[PDB]
Amino acid sequence: IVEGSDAEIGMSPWQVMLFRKSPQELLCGASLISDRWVLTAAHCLLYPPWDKNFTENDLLVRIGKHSRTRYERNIEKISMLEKIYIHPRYNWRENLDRDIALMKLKKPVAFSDYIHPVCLPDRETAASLLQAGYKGRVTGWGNLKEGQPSVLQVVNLPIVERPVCKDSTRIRITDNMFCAGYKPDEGKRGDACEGDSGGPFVMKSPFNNRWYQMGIVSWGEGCDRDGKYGFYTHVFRLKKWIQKVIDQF
Amino acid sequence: ADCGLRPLFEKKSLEDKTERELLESYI
DNA sequence: GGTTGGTGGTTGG
DNA sequence: GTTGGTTG
Ligand SMILES: *[PH](O)(O)OCCCOc1cccc2c(OCCCOP(=O)(O)OCCCOc3cccc4c(O)cccc34)cccc12
Ligand SMILES: *C[C@@](*)(O)[C@H](CCCNC(N)=[NH2+])NC(=O)[C@@H]1CCCN1C(=O)[C@H](N)Cc1ccccc1
Ligand SMILES: [K+]
Ligand code: NA
Repeated sequence: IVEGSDAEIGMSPWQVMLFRKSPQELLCGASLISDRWVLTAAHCLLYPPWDKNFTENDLLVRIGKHSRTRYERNIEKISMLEKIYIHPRYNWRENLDRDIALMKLKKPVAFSDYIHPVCLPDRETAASLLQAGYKGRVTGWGNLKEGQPSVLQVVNLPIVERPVCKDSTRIRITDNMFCAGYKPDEGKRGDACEGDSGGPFVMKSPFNNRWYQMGIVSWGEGCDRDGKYGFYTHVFRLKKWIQKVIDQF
Repeated sequence: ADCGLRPLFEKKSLEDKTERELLESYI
């Protein structure tokens, strides 16, 4: 995260870290949505253009963490993936469309002060909250500049209207993606960066004081550039696939 | 059905340093 | 101690 | 359809 700040303990208890086994490495952010299911960006697991292919064996899911590097005794839980599920219409070729993947864990996790599921939006939750000017919250352990923070970072960014998104990049935008960040003339800044992918863009419902994941960190061009905005998988637009996959498996 | 309420925050009526920025944005 | 027990450890200072 | 070539 660029131009963010240390997360307080338990401020983002759904935050998950995707951990490569060999070599031991942080790959990506993810998020907890139930005791058994975790959500992340497709490109984290599969990106041929950089020769990226990870399956169940290659990966660990770490939950309840705050310190990036250190093991956290009696705070953090570690799970292994039973089955990954990339979205079938995920376009790694052009524009990372439907950059989303689900992961079912072998063993369900016990909840605690530090590990707790986020809500996924419904029709109206999306409708009312996903709107130009409303700020959301991005978290992760990615890069502090176009990096390596010691502790989970946090930043709040305003959702941006489509026209400004589309006109900010020559990459073809879709409606499975939204963009967020401060405009050039706003004095505040901040962005996700390389390493933050898979992390949630969350919003607090003023209706029921609950947190909803509206977004997944997907991409951008550099980090924290005036005129550029980070892009997020539109979680709701893909809600049906999510429910679909949960129901079945 | 317990989702989205933080044990150390909402569940204890405490607020994090910045959540006020979010709610305030909805004006 | 700590977001956590009793010279690092599935781990810094 | 876990689904509107990047893939069988
Ligand atoms: P970063 O840059 O902070 O580097 C780390 C330096 C600080 O080192 C420690 C700080 C606190 C605790 C410990 C430690 O604790 C394990 C044992 C808990 O206490 P004890 O009962 O075993 O220790 C008995 C008393 C010894 O106290 C001291 C010994 C030497 C020096 C000092 C000192 O300068 C001030 C106060 C006490 C003592 C283990 C190792 C390091 C640290
Ligand atoms: C995988 C994630 O860690 C990372 C998140 C980047 C966040 N970006 C900002 N500044 N908001 N994503 C990436 O690295 C993605 C995946 C592949 C390359 N990539 C990019 O963002 C490219 N810089 C741009 C891009 C390339 C191809 C298709 C779409 C976008
Ligand atoms: K210790
Ligand atoms: Na910007």
